[PDB]
Amino acid sequence: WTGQESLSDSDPEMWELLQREKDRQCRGLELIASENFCSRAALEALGSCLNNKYSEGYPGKRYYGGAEVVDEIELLCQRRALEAFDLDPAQWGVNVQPYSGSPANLAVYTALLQPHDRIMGLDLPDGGHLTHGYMSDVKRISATSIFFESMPYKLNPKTGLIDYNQLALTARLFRPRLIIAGTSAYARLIDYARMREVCDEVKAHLLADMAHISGLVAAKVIPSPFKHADIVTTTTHKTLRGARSGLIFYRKGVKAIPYTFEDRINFAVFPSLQGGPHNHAIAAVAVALKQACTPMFREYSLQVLKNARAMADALLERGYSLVSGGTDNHLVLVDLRPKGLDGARAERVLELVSITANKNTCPGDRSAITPGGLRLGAPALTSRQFREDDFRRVVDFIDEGVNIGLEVKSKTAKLQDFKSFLLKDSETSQRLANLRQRVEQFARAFPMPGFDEH
Amino acid sequence: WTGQESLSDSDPEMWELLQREKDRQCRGLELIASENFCSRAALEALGSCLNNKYSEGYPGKRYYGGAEVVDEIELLCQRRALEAFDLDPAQWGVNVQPYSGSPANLAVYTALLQPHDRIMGLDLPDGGHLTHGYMSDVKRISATSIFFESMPYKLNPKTGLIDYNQLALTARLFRPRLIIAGTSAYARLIDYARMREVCDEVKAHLLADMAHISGLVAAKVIPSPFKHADIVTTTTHKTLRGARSGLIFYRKGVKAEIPYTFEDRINFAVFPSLQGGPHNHAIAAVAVALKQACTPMFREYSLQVLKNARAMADALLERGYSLVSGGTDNHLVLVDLRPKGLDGARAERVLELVSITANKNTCPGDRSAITPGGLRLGAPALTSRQFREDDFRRVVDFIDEGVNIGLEVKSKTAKLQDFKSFLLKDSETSQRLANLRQRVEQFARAFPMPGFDEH
Amino acid sequence: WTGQESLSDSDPEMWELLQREKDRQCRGLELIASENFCSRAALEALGSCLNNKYSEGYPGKRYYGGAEVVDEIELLCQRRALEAFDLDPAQWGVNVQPYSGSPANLAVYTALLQPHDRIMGLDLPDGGHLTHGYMSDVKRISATSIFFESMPYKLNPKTGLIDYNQLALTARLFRPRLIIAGTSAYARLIDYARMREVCDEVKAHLLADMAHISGLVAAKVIPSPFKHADIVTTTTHKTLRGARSGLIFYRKGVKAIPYTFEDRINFAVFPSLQGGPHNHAIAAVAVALKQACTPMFREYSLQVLKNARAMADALLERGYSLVSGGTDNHLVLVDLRPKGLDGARAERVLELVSITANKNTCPGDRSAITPGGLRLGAPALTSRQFREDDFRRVVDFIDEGVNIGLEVKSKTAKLQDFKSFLLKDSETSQRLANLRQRVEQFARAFPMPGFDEH
Amino acid sequence: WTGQESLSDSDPEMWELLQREKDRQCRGLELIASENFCSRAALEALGSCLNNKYSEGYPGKRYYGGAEVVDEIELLCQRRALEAFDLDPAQWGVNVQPYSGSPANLAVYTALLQPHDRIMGLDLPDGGHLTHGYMSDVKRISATSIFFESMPYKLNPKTGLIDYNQLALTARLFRPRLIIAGTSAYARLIDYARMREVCDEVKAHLLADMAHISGLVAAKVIPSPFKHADIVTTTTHKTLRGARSGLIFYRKGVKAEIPYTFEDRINFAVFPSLQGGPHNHAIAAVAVALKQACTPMFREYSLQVLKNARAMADALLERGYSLVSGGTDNHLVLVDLRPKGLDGARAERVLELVSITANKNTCPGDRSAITPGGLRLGAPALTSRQFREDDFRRVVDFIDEGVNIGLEVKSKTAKLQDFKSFLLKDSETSQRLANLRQRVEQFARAFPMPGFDEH
Ligand SMILES: [Cl-]
Ligand SMILES: [Cl-]
Ligand SMILES: [Cl-]
Ligand SMILES: [Cl-]
Repeated sequence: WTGQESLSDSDPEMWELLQREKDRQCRGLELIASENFCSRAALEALGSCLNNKYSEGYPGKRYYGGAEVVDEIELLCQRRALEAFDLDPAQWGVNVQPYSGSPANLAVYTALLQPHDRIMGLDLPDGGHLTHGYMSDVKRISATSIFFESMPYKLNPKTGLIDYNQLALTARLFRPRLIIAGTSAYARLIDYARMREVCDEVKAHLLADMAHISGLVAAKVIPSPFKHADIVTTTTHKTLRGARSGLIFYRKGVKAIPYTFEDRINFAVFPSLQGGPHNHAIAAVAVALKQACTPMFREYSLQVLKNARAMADALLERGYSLVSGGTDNHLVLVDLRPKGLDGARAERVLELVSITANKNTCPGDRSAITPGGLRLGAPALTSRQFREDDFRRVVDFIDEGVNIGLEVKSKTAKLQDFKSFLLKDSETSQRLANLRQRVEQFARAFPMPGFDEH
Repeated sequence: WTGQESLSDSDPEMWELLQREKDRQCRGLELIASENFCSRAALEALGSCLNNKYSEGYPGKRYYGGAEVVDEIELLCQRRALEAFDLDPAQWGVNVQPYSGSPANLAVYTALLQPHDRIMGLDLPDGGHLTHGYMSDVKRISATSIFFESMPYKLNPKTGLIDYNQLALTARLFRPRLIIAGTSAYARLIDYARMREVCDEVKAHLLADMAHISGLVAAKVIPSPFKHADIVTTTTHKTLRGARSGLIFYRKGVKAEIPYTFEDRINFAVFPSLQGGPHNHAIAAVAVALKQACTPMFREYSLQVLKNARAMADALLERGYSLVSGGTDNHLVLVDLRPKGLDGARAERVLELVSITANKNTCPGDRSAITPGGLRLGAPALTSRQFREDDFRRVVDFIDEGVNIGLEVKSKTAKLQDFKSFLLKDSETSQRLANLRQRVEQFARAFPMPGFDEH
Repeated sequence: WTGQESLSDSDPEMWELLQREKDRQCRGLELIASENFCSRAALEALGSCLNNKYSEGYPGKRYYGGAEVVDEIELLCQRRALEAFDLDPAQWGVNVQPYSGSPANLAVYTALLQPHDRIMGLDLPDGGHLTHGYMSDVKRISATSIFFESMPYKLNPKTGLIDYNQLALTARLFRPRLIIAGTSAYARLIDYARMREVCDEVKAHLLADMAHISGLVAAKVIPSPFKHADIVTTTTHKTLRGARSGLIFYRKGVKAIPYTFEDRINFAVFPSLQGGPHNHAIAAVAVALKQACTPMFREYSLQVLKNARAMADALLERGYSLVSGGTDNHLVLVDLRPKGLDGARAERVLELVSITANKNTCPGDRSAITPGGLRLGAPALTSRQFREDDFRRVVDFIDEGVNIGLEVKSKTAKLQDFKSFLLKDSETSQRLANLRQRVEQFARAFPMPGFDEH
Repeated sequence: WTGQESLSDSDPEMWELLQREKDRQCRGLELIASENFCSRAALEALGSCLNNKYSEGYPGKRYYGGAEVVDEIELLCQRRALEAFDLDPAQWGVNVQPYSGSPANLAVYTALLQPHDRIMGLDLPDGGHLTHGYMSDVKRISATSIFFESMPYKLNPKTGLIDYNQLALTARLFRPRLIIAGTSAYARLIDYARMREVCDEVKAHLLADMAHISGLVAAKVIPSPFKHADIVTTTTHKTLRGARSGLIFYRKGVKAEIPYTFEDRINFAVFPSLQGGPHNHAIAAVAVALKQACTPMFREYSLQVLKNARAMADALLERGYSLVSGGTDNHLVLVDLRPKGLDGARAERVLELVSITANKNTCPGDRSAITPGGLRLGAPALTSRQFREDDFRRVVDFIDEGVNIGLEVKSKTAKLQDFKSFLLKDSETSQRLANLRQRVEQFARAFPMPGFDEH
């Protein structure tokens, strides 16, 4: 044993599973708005010898020695992160050590707030994320609502947009210390200027969680939250198309009276919350951040917006309802209730024909078992060089699946009868098998980033 | 742009940096007890298309669809995790989603305890970890000391061992809800049975943090904490020689009928309470390493780790060095440099300049954290490069030369900053370091190195 | 020394001060809505040998022995408390050990809530009490907002009433565990039925803090909060006209599923929060509770309502504005801004002519230094057998003081110039001295409960 | 109805109950160390028109008006409070508004500490008070253990004294922000200087809860805790012989320039944080009692309290009784009945049936709280009735008879419930108790009694 044997030689069982997942990604239409396909260059840095280095601390302030190369990689990732978003190093710093997006948010809360301090974020069924302080009527679900006190702001159910007026009213009474401007399922742009006004009035910090839109912000195809936010967190996957990791952007310099974010943010990441950094992920992120500075990436992000708009119009022209009427970013929210179907049924039918989407709560749903919506995303297929006409062909495949689900629904009662009818009824299976073959044959023809077999 | 270009072609600046780190790992004597060299097979799974899949939830209970392959990989990693430690699936479950060791411990605290509940762990200067509840006299350092109430237990400075008597005394007064059995700088075995007795008396859960010794436990070369602990956390790197990730083991079944209620709370704390999407590429890399830990090869490796640590301990004693607790029973050695006339901060800097990486360590008794009087040395990393006993005796020879160079510089300098600058400024000293570095690097480059050839 | 010497013989310095305070109470017009004059019978029980008994625990469950007489007194106080409010002993219990009203509320929070649990109460400038969870924008002021998380509900600024709609909206988002229905400066009745609906929807307990109106509730001259509340707290002074102490009423029996308030409420009072009971206060309360069961007390409470209505109409007929337009209880809220004066100036002028009231925040005040209102109360002077015509004569004296303050205001700049002008200007002093003599000569003619000289 | 009717005329049921309690206090031997008999002068101020005045705030800084007389009374009570304990107004301030001793301690915690801050006090079975942070193994009892984090320190069972060594050991690990020096069942003096040394080392505030001994401190018959403590709380009843209320003393001025920041935080915690309107009738009654504590009469009383406690201690030792810590230095005596063959719960019930009120007390070593092995006896109450040494020797004679009656009943009964019923059922036993009660009540009625004549 030398430790230099290949995976295919030493673990055939695992190598086979890697190839099955690689084939599943190539043969299907990936429409989940949070997925993307990472480049081979970043994956090569992710599976590197940088996994073997413990570098607790920060560049120039390490606990162990022998960090001369790791220091340059982390400093390079910091520079490339500031360059990717056109930030002045005198006004902004960045922490590149968060393991993921959720650790990045919890580090910001730990740095700036005492336990049980108050935060406000968009409610989960309204498009927010779990780490924005989600708790039910019975249980504290997210740790952000356990160690801190959260109260959500909601959507205007008539416009499908954030109710900035009700947010301002409740913020005066709740007196939050930090407000989160960021979404996971929201097809419109956030009025960061209005969020800044609410934060300035109640004297709260403005955290921008741009995880879903970070790539579009880097390519300057949508307004940047850095103009108004005190803290900016993001994932490095999603629309940034990198390895799974997290980033924290914080203001530094003079506030009015200097800013005090830097020492607190860094101390919260380490030694408060995390252990040894994952230098292999940090390097893979630095690879992806460099790609985000090229004209290629701006062209890709522009195509993401165009492909999402094309998918929205193609759905409208076939008589589908869209939450908020349309889209201004990378995703679309489809209300299937006017068509007589729900998201739980559509998600299962589309999955059986190699089309991956996720059900989504719509403004008006009182049942979480069968949400009335569906969330569709452009960034993944756009990375396979999909164009507007390609996404209209995707809408054609989706409509076939929806129509099949409508006929299965009229022949079944509850959701369990619906799911089994798709597998048992040999007439529906043959119809699903034919649609799947046309989907997979169409999807396989496009290129795929990364390695060839895994 | 296809995303299929190589790193060397598309990002030469990063490709050069990866190669310099690979050269640094090959040419140096890595003696930090926390490190190991991961196999190429695990690294290939780490940098794969599994990075592209969101699979929030657990096998069979996923938020999104298209997780049929990911469900198999996570279930396979769970099966291999129980096999590697010889656990009965009817009595033990495992969660393979923690991002690292620190998230694994934090997930256990949030699962079992309310905010401000009481925790006891070994004090940090005594050999505990940050995530075991470290506070200073002026500030709460670890988040485990912010969201929860911690009180440390200490070593007996006479013997260098954990004072189990004083632990039982203070646990009766403090009444902790959870006691942590686990260390980062400790050369002896933990009396898990005595820890169990104390936990049973005060009705506390026993958490075993075996991150440093998990590889030795898998090879069954030291007693297993699974015989006494309620919860077992570990890193997947360190002595398990895998990719960086974490694991949580928990009992299930009948407790006394009276059942164990760990499974649902542990899994819920990881997701959706604390973490987001799992890192399936890391999970697969862990599954590869766990398979390797079941082979006879890994048992010979862990046995060699113990032999190499004992040989390094004996060779240090032959040269008039003193060891905390007088020796070692595991993978590391704690050296007390105070009788020799040097400190840990000075020796650490001298050894680093000759490509010998170690870390200074606090000794039982002192309190100066700027100039600790000790040094921590580990065997797992070099043993993975097929070092043997005679090779580690050779390593002590180089260390002995470095300590003597540091002793000469100490008598010519006053402060620590003057000591560090003298190693770079003095031309005679820099020449003695350069020749020692060349002999060290020539010695280290001859041994094999796991992973890829150039990155 | 035997310990049987009188106060006048052993401490002449203290006996003189007791007589000065007794004279000050007889010669002035006491209009503070929270004051009253306790009967001699209750004061005789208050200064009794019951001060000498430690009786930690509850009747039949004491820590020490020799509590046979104290057990009967506490049990008698419990019975008389239930009889004073017409409560079924099978549906209600009472704890008579709280030292005051504020300890009674904190005991309820400690019994029913974990630390940092959420409560809602009427905001302090809107008429609520400090113990209802008051915190400013800079500091947590009340301990109820330190150990627990409070968010206030407010008044509708246009009607001067509680905004029950905004309360229902914010309660759904804040998710409180306990809502407080009770006021310290509010001239209208509380819609306890609507409060019960809001509590039933968000699954919160309804606490009624009837300290100001407890006497009126016992005499059945206003609706009782016991029909809708889960917990009822009150002071024993104020309109109950007893010694200073507190009471906690709690539901017992079957809820739907038995109630679990009794064991938790009692345990919170002792041994959690308080030490040895004050048996001298408990007996003085039992004396006052017996008086509240007589037709005399119902006649007194009816006169309190009539005297407050008479003071309101007399103020209206002289061109004064009243918050919420009038009154339905024992107090009136006077808005002095339409008359060109504030509460800080009126309070000082009235105090100089032996008329005691307190300034009060009005709906619309942005300055707490000079509140625009004044709180006037009927229960104190009604205990001296004041009638409707007597209170109209009180309004005559107040109007003279207000008119004097208006002339001093036009001759001064800030509040400090106003206060000194009343003492320095020998023309204003002579005018204040003449009004004071007419006030004191009028007030001295009425009887006074309690002892004759102290 | 004028409100000027007497209690005997308007409420005969309550007037009869007051007279029965007055007769019970006159005819019994009150030996509960917590009690005293308040003078008539203080009781007259307690039941006065000061009950009618709302004066939220502090002198000069009141919410309402018409407080010119109330301001003088509160300021006079503050002046007399500093005079009674010989304090310099430049170095010490006092707050006279706490409703009782427990609110006084809670106000200090909320003033100086954040929620969940750490507190150390003497454990309840060891002689501490509930408000010092008492928890059980199953529940948080005191609110000081709910809003704050408490860990007890214990007695040395060998000597019955506070283990100052173990306190210093555990305080270094626990790191409390405040340490409480004060007891409810402790017969020896507290080494406040040693407590100060421990607080200085861990940077904690020293709170002296002198509620039981405040009268002895005012008369300067025992060392004063004001020489070492940062904050001093006390009840105004107990040995101060006043009405039931509380006091908070705090240092002011220069700490090391570095000033003391206690005054504004202490006053703010009392109002508006915790309490509402002050009880001015109680404040005036306290002011009367504080004036009495400055006279030579009160010094002779406190000296007689010490002599009477020593005489009761010597008389108990003459009759083969054992005392916790071997004696007493203050106002109370702790008797260990375990060598005598009885327990505290049985003796307490027998003594109560013959008009001798005491309370059972936990002894150092045992854990049965249902049947404690000890008894707490106090001298202040009977000393206020002009008892002398020979009178307390007579009191021990009655106690000795009761303990022997309880011993005979113990050999005829099995359980505690059978023991209690046998004292009422057995005709021979009830007759022996009735004759002992008549001799006790005849002895007690002959002594004077402070307060009013009939209520
Ligand atoms: Cl997402
Ligand atoms: Cl480590
Ligand atoms: Cl009030
Ligand atoms: Cl006591």
